[PDB]
Amino acid sequence: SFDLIIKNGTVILENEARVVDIAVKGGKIAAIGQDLGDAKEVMDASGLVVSPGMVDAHTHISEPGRSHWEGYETGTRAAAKGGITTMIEMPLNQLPATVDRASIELKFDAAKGKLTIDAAQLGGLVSYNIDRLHELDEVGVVGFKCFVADNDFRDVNDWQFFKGAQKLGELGQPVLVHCENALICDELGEEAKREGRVTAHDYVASRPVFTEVEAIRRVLYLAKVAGCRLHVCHVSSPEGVEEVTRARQEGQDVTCESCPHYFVLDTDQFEEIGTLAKCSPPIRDLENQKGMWEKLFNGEIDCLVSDHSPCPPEMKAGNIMEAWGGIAGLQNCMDVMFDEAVQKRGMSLPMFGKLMATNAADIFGLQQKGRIAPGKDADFVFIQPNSSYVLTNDDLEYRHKVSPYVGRTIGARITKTILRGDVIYDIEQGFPVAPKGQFILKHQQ
Amino acid sequence: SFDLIIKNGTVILENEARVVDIAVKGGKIAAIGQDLGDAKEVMDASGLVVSPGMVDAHTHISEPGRSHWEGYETGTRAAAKGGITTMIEMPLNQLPATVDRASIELKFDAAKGKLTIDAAQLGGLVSYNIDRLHELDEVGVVGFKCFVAGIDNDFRDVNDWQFFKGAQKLGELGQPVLVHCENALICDELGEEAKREGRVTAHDYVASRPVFTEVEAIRRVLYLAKVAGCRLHVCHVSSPEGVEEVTRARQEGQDVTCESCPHYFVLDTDQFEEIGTLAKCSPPIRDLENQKGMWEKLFNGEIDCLVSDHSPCPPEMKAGNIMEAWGGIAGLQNCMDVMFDEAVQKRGMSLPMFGKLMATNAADIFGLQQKGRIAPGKDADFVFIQPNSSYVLTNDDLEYRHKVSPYVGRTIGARITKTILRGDVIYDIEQGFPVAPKGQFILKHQQ
Amino acid sequence: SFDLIIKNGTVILENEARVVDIAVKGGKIAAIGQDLGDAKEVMDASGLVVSPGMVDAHTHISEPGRSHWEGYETGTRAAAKGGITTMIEMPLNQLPATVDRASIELKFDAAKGKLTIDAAQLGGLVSYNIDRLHELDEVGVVGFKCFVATCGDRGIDNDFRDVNDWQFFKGAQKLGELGQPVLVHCENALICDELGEEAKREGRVTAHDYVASRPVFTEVEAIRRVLYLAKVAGCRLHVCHVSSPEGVEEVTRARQEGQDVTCESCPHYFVLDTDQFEEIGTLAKCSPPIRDLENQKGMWEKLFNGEIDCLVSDHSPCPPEMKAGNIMEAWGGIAGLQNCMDVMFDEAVQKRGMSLPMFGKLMATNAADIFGLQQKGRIAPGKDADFVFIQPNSSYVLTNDDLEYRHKVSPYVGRTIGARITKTILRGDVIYDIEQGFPVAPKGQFILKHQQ
Amino acid sequence: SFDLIIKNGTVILENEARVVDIAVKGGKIAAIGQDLGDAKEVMDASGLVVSPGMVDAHTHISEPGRSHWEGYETGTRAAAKGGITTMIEMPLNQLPATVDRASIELKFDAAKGKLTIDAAQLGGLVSYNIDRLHELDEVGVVGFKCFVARGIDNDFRDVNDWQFFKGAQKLGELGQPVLVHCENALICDELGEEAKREGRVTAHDYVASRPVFTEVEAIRRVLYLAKVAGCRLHVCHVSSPEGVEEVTRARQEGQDVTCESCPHYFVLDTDQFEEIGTLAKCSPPIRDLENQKGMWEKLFNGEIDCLVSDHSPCPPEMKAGNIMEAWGGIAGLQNCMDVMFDEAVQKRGMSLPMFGKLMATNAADIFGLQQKGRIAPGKDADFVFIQPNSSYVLTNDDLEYRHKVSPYVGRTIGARITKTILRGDVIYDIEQGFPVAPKGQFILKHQQ
Ligand SMILES: [Zn+2]
Ligand SMILES: [Zn+2]
Ligand SMILES: [Zn+2]
Ligand SMILES: [Zn+2]
Ligand SMILES: [Zn+2]
Ligand SMILES: [Zn+2]
Ligand SMILES: [Zn+2]
Ligand SMILES: [Zn+2]
Repeated sequence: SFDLIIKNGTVILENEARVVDIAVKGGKIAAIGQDLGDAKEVMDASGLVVSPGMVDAHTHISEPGRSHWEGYETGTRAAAKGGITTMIEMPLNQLPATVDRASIELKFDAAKGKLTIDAAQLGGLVSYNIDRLHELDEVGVVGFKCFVADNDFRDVNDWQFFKGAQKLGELGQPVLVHCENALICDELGEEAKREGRVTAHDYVASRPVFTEVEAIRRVLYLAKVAGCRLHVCHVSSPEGVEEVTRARQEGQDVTCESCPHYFVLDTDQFEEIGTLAKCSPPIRDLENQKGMWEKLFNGEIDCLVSDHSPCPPEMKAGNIMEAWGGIAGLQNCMDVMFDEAVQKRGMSLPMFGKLMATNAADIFGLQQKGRIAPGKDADFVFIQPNSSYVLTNDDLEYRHKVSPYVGRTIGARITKTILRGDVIYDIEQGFPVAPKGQFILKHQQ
Repeated sequence: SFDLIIKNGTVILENEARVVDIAVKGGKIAAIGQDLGDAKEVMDASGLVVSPGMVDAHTHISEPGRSHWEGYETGTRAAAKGGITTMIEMPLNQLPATVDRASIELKFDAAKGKLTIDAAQLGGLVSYNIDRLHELDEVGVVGFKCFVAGIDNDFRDVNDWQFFKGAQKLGELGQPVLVHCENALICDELGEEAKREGRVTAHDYVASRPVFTEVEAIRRVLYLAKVAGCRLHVCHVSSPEGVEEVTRARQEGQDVTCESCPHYFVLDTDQFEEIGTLAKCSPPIRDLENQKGMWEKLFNGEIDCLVSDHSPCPPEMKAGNIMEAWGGIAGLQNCMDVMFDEAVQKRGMSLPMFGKLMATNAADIFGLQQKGRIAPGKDADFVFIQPNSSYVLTNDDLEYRHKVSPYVGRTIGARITKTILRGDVIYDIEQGFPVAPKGQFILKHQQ
Repeated sequence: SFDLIIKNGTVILENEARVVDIAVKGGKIAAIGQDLGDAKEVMDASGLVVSPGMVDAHTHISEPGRSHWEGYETGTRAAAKGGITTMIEMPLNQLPATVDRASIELKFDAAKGKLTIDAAQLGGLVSYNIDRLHELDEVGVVGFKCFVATCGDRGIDNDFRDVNDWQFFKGAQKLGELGQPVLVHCENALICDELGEEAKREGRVTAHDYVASRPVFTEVEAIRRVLYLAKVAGCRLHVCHVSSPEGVEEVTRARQEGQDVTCESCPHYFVLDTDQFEEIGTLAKCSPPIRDLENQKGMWEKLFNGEIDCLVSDHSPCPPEMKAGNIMEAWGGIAGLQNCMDVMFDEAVQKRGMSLPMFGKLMATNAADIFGLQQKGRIAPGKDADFVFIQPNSSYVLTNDDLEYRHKVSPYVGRTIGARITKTILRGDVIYDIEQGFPVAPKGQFILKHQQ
Repeated sequence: SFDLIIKNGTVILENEARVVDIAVKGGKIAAIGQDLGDAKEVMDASGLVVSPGMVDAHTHISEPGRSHWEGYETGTRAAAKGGITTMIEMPLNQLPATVDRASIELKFDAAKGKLTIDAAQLGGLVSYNIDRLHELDEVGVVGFKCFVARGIDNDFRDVNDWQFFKGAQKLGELGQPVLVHCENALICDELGEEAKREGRVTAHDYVASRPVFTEVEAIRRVLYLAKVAGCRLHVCHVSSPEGVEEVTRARQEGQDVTCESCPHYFVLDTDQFEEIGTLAKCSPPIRDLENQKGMWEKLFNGEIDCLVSDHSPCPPEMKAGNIMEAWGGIAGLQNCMDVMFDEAVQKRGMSLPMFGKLMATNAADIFGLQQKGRIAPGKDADFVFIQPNSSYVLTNDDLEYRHKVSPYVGRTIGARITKTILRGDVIYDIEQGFPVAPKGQFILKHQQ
């Protein structure tokens, strides 16, 4: 007897989308097909798309220490409402930063009973743990995040990057990198402030494309020489993507990601919205956006992730140059991209499924996640196409109910989210069950 | 309920191989998973690999005119015994060559009741049909084959202008062009030269078709196809240098795919010398270092499909020395088991990569919506492969019309135990061929 | 003491153009500098540019057999009046074609005393002499010219014939072994021929129709094919008259990868475009076609970027009867030998600001260096005293009567040209003077590779 | 009448080497050819190669302030003895460093009467003068040197990525090239410390602590930042064919970049370095013979624009200690021409006119020295006479440096400098030493 059968949905499979039923047993996808028979429970997905749960490879929760920025409780409720069933949690903003076993075990205690979704873990590669990267590897982190160019996050200089990447290469861990030449970016920003240039266009001119390209080029070469697998975080320009593409076409093991706000917003809209649209690699002009869409449709951008980066509203007050950078968008990755990629620009459903879930799970070794296939976790989002709503602040489950998407007309709706076989979010019910999420550790799956 | 359930096999799915049951209804995959329930018939696939049936994108049958070379009866039985469930049939050797509605309708009639497997069809782009390419597009070929620079109904090569113009037309119709890429002039003149010198060993024959003759032809057709706006498929690539040309072009955005054949991964010029004219084929079997590079390209994902280029001929055309003998490998029956042994068992290729190379990639390139993958709603086309189970291939084993092959005498480390086409066992290692031939032609606009 | 001193000119040296005097003795440059002393004769070059005389690496004279198209007598007079002092003569359209020792010796005999300029020689690599290429290498040709047709076109016995891919590869291999460069007319002839037939069939016979029937990709395909075959055969390659920047880009990429390849173009691809072709008629029809203005702008950037090694005439005259008919029926070829130096000086240097030493390399030094003409192409001590004096900012309207070709037609007639050839000096003697005409008997000689 | 005629030498002209005479008047080349006539003085170059004087684009003299490392007096005598007639002086080691008008004018005062050769000038692009680059441009430096990455005030200091980008952007505006020492200094330092920690301090350990990839990374970074800034770039002393290849790739894409190397990277290898000790230690390190084979191929392929000394002397006390502790730098100013003539022309078959370009003409053209680098009418009469197939063993006593040490001491060198001529006067002669008071002059960009 199956625990559950989802019937009549347009199911996103590896190869195509088609109307098929999904049988579920013990939290796992037990069968896919027709005439699957009887089950304790039956769901009608007629007229909906059944996607694999989003796998968000770039999520800041920052609980231990900076929990008042978001925290697990609100952060993962918003994730589930946004159709995210697995997040890959960054090591930073949390204090202590997640850099060794004690720091990650501290966070593990902090999270007990608060996980509404499943969560794999990224370790930090920082200046003060190059000697102890094996610790988080043993615990089962799925990658290490660093920034280049006392329990808080710190960047690494060129030598600390090369040495840490060398070690990570030996351990089988990928390095993830925020690629901006921050020295040049800081100094251009100071220059703009001195001159009283603090518009959105001024801020973007202060983080020009070449500062992304230089940093991607440096990181690519050092990671190659170190023998380390590489993932380039939130690429903001098609020029940055081309660097990654050129490297892979020469045989380098490198992947990259972007975020919905580089496909759906632009500098002119960033000006109108204000500091809620400020983020570190900046939202560039519309011609840049067009390039990014072409890269995405060309297959050069492996994953779409949130870079959910909230902060208390006092840090968003004031002019754009002094404000804290970060987009609160975790809840609107799936519906906004389905509307903008699938409905408006004609992207195929299985390509959507790859960009929002499968690729990330394959890159980070999440064996049970990312695909509607026999034996994987029964993690789904039901999406209602051609069903619009205007997003408002009290739709948001964030701790701080703000987002540069508030007031946007969004052409599709998350109607339901299912994690390992149980409905964790329902547009008609809210959150019907106690937090059932679990951490995912590499050697424990 | 379900007509059939295949249980306990290691199934090659798109993403991974795993032990799951397959339910079948009406020639179609009805479900995949566990506890699928009741069925009229149940197969036990324990200890076997259940692969999508091979989609062989490059098969010569040659039935009207040159049926005595192979023909539909023997050729498709060999294919089903080799674990191939869909062939994509070349338009040459048959007479009339398959170049317009009349010639293909002729063939259709000749083949009635003889198809043991399913067959998509290739048109020929030749010198005398440039203006009627739309005819075979209407019938529903999935591509057009040509050879780039006799009998009025035979196959003919096209010069550079006929290629460009034909490809320009095909690009408008949404049809790929498939090309045998060698500079035939240089290969012919080097061959005569070797003949005149009395240099007629296998090594001489390969030296008379050097790598640069394949690279030049590939570079020429890549550029002409690009300027013509036509999707291109480069047939049987024999060198990694040829593969590199295709890779470089795709990396620049050109819509091009390529294929190779088991004899370029499993045989080399030294074994070719030992075997003789049965190992002679047109793009030649090259040396062992070439082979090693070939394996590296395959494991790197630069070769889209593995195909047979099954090319038998009456034995008298294999008599004589290597330079004068007819070129062609009779290998239709041993693509799947040889390749499973050499790629999966001996070199560690993953089951999903093997499934993509032998079936899924070819199905996706030629638009065979129902074939090539174990997925819900696709045709229930499978091969059961028994790993780590060896046999010595003999002529008696061969279902070809001419029971010869350069693989005879080889120890092959895996066995094809069963072949299922649209839900029915068409070949079984123990029962032989249990059902009347049930194969159908596959036409592009009718699925 | 010196035979001659040329004083006060702006002399084009390899590195720069400066006012220096030139001393000549025994037909050779004996010294360069100031206060050179006494000489049997003095010329004033004030206000003039003193350039190396042009080295035209692509001239059709066709004398033995098709002399009535041009021939040595008129052809080299026109060359001298155009400021050319060395030509590198093609093996066609002469009959017999220059393909072996017997054919070139017949030609040497016919040319005796008719050379107004010096002439290095190119052999033909043709379908029927691949086994005899050593003969012309021994004689001393400086290179071998061929047309590559995948099939091999129609032709006359003893005439220039195209080579198929095999013949090109085998010949190129032998040329690589002899140390001889292969020169190639790079156009896919079949595709151009068939598209031309298409146009005629459709009633489309304008100049724009002709250019569309020889599209850029037919040039690029042929260059790519020849680049690769010559590479494999191990042969130095020169790509003749490139008509498009896409063709230049193929040559550049090959060189950047280390291939030994050079290329050239012609003044008509820099100074005419298809719109002027349409107004001019068949006199501006040529095989690699004159393309549109956007193409011309790209050619100018290639040239200024150093990607085109040499400028040559491709002087391709024919009897005017062969210029009758519509553009698709007429014989291709530009009669332009007389107006390479002054048109290009005007268009490159005056109008577009090219440096005088770059002008000198493009018109003379690079060709001399590529084909190993040790005595030619540069104003340097010990080289031949070969010069042309050019008067800048001095214009004239070209008339038929100015032309010294056998057939006094050219697409440049009626053109306003902003500089003038005032004097041409060959091995220390005035052979052409704007005021005197041709003052001495023809003194030109053949230049042979091993007898320099 | 001419002041002088040099007769019967094999003269390296731009296009070829051939026997011709050179007439000189007023310190300039008046004529080249035969039968030039009478002169006040005649020299017999029979049997010698008459080359343009070397143009050394990378010289450290360090006079105002660190004169005791070398100084103009001994430095320029050694240059002249080695056949160098123009040096392009680096802004570093001297104190104050050459970074603005006051520091260079201070330098001009120290040099008076000490210049045996001519000296064009490089400025420093340093952390603290980015807003004042126009001053040295006005004075007439021919480029600006920097180190992209800690020092003395008024000393030479590194620039960070931002200072390099902003400075390069200004320099592109002024029409000045930027010259860069290209090593990832952080990674070299840290690997070097590692070596010491582990007790690994041989020459082979030092080279492995400055791996090729630290050169390639730094060149790639600078290539890309100079491009974005719009600045012409010169890459200093490349040590590896991998670094050259980065430069060649960028040029082939249209970037205006040039590079140089030094004799020690063609003529020494790490195994010799080990036997020599710290006198052969240099910042871009002398690599293994297989690397050296690659460098010779790059050189013969035209991928390296000039050869320069990177003369980097120091008091011998700084050469004490093991290889990891000693000060890096090669004292080799005196043995650039004769060693490269031997190794390149006599041993490896390089053409004389290519030698001329690599040792002189390219440097003069890159840095806009209109009067220098080539034997041609109207240029300065700067020559060196080289005697081929004439060998000698270098001794400490041969050296004119302040500190008479060099990693070439005791080496066999198969050609000899016999005469150096500067603007028409013999300033060095193997038969008479230095027969005229110092007559060198500074060369300023806007005053040639
Ligand atoms: Zn970030
Ligand atoms: Zn982030
Ligand atoms: Zn074939
Ligand atoms: Zn075939
Ligand atoms: Zn031509
Ligand atoms: Zn011609
Ligand atoms: Zn340095
Ligand atoms: Zn230095």
